[PDB]
Amino acid sequence: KTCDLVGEKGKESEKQLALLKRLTPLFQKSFESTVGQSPDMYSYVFRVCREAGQHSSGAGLVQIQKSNGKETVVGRFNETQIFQGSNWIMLIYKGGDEYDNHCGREQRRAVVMISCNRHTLADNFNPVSEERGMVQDCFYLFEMDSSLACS
Amino acid sequence: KTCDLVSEKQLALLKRLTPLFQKSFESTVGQSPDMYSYVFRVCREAGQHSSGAGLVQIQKSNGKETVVGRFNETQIFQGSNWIMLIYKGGDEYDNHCGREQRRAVVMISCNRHTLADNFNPVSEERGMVQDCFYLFEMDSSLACS
Ligand SMILES: *[C@@H]1O[C@H](CO)[C@@H](O[C@@H]2O[C@H](CO)[C@@H](O[C@@H]3O[C@H](CO[C@H]4O[C@H](CO)[C@@H](O)[C@H](O)[C@@H]4O)[C@@H](O)[C@H](O)[C@@H]3O)[C@H](O)[C@H]2NC(C)=O)[C@H](O)[C@H]1NC(C)=O
Ligand SMILES: *[C@@H]1O[C@H](CO)[C@@H](O[C@@H]2O[C@H](CO)[C@@H](O)[C@H](O)[C@H]2NC(C)=O)[C@H](O)[C@H]1NC(C)=O
Ligand SMILES: O=P(O)(O)OC[C@H]1O[C@@H](O)[C@@H](O)[C@@H](O)[C@@H]1O
Ligand SMILES: O=P(O)(O)OC[C@H]1O[C@@H](O)[C@@H](O)[C@@H](O)[C@@H]1O
Repeated sequence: KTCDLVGEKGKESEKQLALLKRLTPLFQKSFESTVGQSPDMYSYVFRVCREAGQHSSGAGLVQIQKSNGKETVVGRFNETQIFQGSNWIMLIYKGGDEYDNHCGREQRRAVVMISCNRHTLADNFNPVSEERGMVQDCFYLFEMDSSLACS
Repeated sequence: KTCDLVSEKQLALLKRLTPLFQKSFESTVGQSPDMYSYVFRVCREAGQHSSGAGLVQIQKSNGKETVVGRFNETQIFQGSNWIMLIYKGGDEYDNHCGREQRRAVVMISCNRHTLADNFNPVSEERGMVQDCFYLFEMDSSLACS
C-alpha cells in the first residue's frame, strides 16, 4: 500500500528505503496544480506513496483534463526510484498509462524534483514540462519544495 | 562545436549557459579500484579524444577515459530555481542496462553566490533494463529565477 522500489537490490536499494521512510509525513497529503489554456487545460494531482487517482490504479501522479474530467495516470508508486542530492531529492514514478502515438507508445513516467526549503514541509508543487519528443525515455517533469530534502 | 538539441525555450536556456562553456568542472569520488574522476563541461569537449564528450569518467587507477554523455545529444529543462541538463549518447555499457549508451543528467541548482561551483556525482542508476543514467549536481547563479 506504499512505494515499491525498482532496480537492483543492494546497498543502494537500502538507502532508497530510508529516503522513502523520511517522507512519511507527506503520505497523507495530496498536491494539485492546474496549468495550460483551453482546450488543453490540465490539473495534475501528486501524492507520495499513496493513491492519487480516482480508480484504485496505484497512481502516484495523475493528469486530469479540466474540460472533461478524463484522468490519465502519469506514474505509479509501485515503480519508484528515489535519489538524494545535496539540496534536493529526485523522485521518479514509472509505469504510467501508455502513449498511443508519442514515445514509442511506452508507459508514461513522472520525475519530481523535490528541492530543499527550510520554510515548509511541502508546498509549491508545479508541473515543469513534458518531454514527449523522444522515441523513448520520455517523461513528465515536476517540482516541489520540502524541508525534508534539506541537509 | 556546441550543444545540439533534439524548442525556442531550450535554445534560450543554452544561450543563458554560455558563460559556463569555457569552464571545466572536475570532481574525484569513490574508493579504488572504483575511484573515479568526473570532468564536466557545458557544450564543449570534456574528453581527450575529440569525440564530443560533455562529461567523462576517468578511472583514477589507470587513467582510462569513459564518455558518460555527448553534447551532440542535449536536452535542457528549466524549473523555478534549477536547470536540468541532459547529455545522452555516451559509451555503451558492456553488461548493465541492456548495453545501452551511458547518459548524464545534471541538476544545476540556484546559488546566488557563485557562477558555477560544487560539481559532484550524486548517484549512478545502473540497475534498470533500460533508461539508466549517471546523476550529477552543481550550483550556479544562472539557475536562479
Ligand atoms: C553524436 O556524435 C556521436 C559521436 O560522433 C555519434 O556517434 C556515432 O554515430 C554513428 C551513427 O549512428 C555510429 O555509426 C555506427 O558505427 C557502428 C560501428 O561502431 C563501432 O565502430 C566505430 C568505428 O570504429 C566506433 O566508433 C564505435 O565506437 C564502435 O566501436 C556500425 O556498425 C554502424 O553501422 C554505424 O555505422 C558510430 O559508431 C558512433 N560513434 C560514436 C559512439 O561516437 C552520434 O551518432 C551522434 N548523434 C547525433 C547525430 O545526434
Ligand atoms: C504496478 O501496478 C500496475 C497496476 O496494477 C501493474 O500493471 C498491471 O500489470 C498486470 C500484469 O503485468 C497487467 O495484467 C495489467 O494490465 C497491468 N495494468 C496496468 C498496466 O495498469 C504493474 O505490473 C505493477 N508493476 C510491477 C509491480 O511490476
Ligand atoms: O497518446 P498520444 O496520442 O501519443 O498523446 C499523448 C498526449 O495525450 C494527452 O491526453 C495528454 O496525456 C498529453 O500529456 C500526452 O502527451
Ligand atoms: O560495462 P559494464 O561491465 O556493464 O560495467 C559498468 C561500469 O563500468 C565502469 O567502468 C564505470 O563506467 C561504471 O560507472 C559503470 O557502471
